Amino acid sequence: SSMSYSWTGALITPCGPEEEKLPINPLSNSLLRYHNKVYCTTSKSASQRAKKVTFDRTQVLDAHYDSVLKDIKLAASKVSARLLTLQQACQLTPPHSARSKYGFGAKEVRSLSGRAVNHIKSVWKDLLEDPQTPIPTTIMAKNEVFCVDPAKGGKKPARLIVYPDLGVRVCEKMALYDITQKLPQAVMGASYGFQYSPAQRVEYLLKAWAEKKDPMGFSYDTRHFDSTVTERDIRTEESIYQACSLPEEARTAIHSLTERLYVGGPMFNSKGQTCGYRRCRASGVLTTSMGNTITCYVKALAACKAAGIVAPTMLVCGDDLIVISESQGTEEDERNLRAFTEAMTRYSAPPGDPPRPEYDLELITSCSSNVSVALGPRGRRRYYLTRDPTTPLARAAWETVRHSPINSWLGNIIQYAPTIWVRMVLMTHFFSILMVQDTLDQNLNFEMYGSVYSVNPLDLPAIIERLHGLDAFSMHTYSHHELTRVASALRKLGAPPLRVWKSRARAVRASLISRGGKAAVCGRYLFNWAVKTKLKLTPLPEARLLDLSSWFTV
Ligand SMILES: Cc1cc2nc3c(=O)[nH]c(=O)nc-3n(C[C@H](O)[C@H](O)[C@H](O)COP(=O)(O)OP(=O)(O)OC[C@H]3O[C@@H](n4cnc5c(N)ncnc54)[C@H](O)[C@@H]3O)c2cc1C
Ligand SMILES: Nc1nc2c(ncn2[C@@H]2O[C@H](COP(=O)(O)OP(=O)(O)O)[C@@H](O)[C@H]2O)c(=O)[nH]1
Ligand SMILES: [Mn+2]
Ligand SMILES: [Mn+2]
Repeated sequence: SSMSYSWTGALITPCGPEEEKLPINPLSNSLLRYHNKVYCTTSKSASQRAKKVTFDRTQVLDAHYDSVLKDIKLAASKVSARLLTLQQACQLTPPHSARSKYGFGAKEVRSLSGRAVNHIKSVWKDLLEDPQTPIPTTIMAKNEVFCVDPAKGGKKPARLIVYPDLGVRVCEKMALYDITQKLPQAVMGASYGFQYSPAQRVEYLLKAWAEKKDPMGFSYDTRHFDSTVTERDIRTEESIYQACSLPEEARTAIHSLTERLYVGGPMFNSKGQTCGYRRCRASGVLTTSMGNTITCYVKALAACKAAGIVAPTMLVCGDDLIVISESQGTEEDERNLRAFTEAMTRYSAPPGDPPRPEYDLELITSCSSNVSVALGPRGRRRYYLTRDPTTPLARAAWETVRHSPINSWLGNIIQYAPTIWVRMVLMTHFFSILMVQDTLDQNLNFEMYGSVYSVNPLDLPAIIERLHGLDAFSMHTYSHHELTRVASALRKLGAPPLRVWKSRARAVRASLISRGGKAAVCGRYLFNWAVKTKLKLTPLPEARLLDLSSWFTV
């Protein structure tokens, strides 16, 4: 029936400057050598992405979908949600959010400047008086760094980003922020990923696996998910939102945003010319993550009933999906997954990589990560979350006039502290760089899920123990898969082999311990793996004083 996009012909032009790589990368040219392999998606490739996301969606639902949606609206009805004040919505604006056509930006929005507070006030009234006129949006290509894969066709084109004016974005937080904070948790319960730290995510999947008698898992991911979201999906989202207990003023504005913004509208490039019309999810609205995850949950759960998946346990993060279920035999499990996919395709959530039943937890990869197992020094299995380090290493090398890789490094040391590649590569290079700059004690910003938390490099032992436990400093033996991948990835980027990093780390640790104090605590805990005769590590008192609750949530 409906096309996800249609285009006028105007190019998807850049939002200001697109950085040039430099001839010397002085913070990462001692980390790896093949900098030619590290690129950034640019607005030029946006045309290629546009072709790949423009297609006719033909959705066909059934009594399983219908049934699931009923159950989810009923779960939704248990939620009560408030309007946010204009002032509170204003103050959730990030400090550098794209400015407004109306002569103000994030600085004035966050500071409750009168010109801004006024304009937003009238933007809001228009939402309650006008339930129909489309709201214009800007389309820009996303700038993200990857490592070239010639197997996957050179460089990836840039994802398409579609957002309204800053004034509108404040208004959606007034109407919908409180619901984003409560609805996903409410209708999915423990199935909602985006509430788990890496260690917690591992507990959940481990616990799921073990309570199955003959467990079987698979992961699923949708192909160009935003462009698969039908107009009917987005209104079905509105009805899910309206299931909750809401002030009538919210309901009006929620419906108005849905009809004028979420179900679609015209897009303008950064030069200002009409670019195309959109009839799918705009990745850029406040409801992007919540919409994605709830709509993915409905279809995925409907398809589970369609394919006869027995005793499913799900984990949903956007459009990434893990299902641990009871295995009906290898023969039936393959047939069931084909049914799941045939159903998901009928619902307009077609797959990228076709899913496949697996019976070993390490073999299931979703959210760009997988559980893996390492032994302690005595033989105790410890489980943990890891990933292919290729993209983290590539972003470790993105280094230009306007961007520093050092935050990237921190975020991986925090998020993947138990991994062999963080412990031996990133941690070593991180602490070597900061010592030489004599910036060990200078705060860095850790970035996760839009928020931004200040951390002091010398607090990493306490932070890591609070997040992953003391097992993060004592993984002795890693798995055949993990060793194979990390070795491969380091070769692929011209980084030294792990053998060399062990040498480098002994030096770093020496220097850390030498300067005593909190630096020496980092040397002893974070680098205990590097020395022949390991020190007995004890719990850190400061770790018990640490509230990281908000770090890995939304
Ligand atoms: C609501 C939300 C807001 C985010 N805002 C920012 C930001 O402002 N600046 C920044 O640099 N990073 C942002 N991110 C990315 C995030 O901080 C991490 O880099 C990464 O998503 C967390 O690790 P992952 O294992 O989920 O990686 P992934 O495998 O890439 O994530 C898995 C799933 O999470 C969803 N997802 C991934 N990236 C985004 C994204 N940008 N926005 C919405 N959903 C996404 C997708 O549905 C994906 O299927 C955001 C992520 C979410 C979920
Ligand atoms: N607002 C916003 N949403 C994103 C971003 N990246 C991914 N998403 C959302 O998550 C969806 C699926 O995630 P992804 O792995 O990238 O799948 P893809 O769109 O099918 O290539 C995307 O279509 C987006 O709606 C981003 O950078 N910003
Ligand atoms: Mn995905
Ligand atoms: Mn996808």
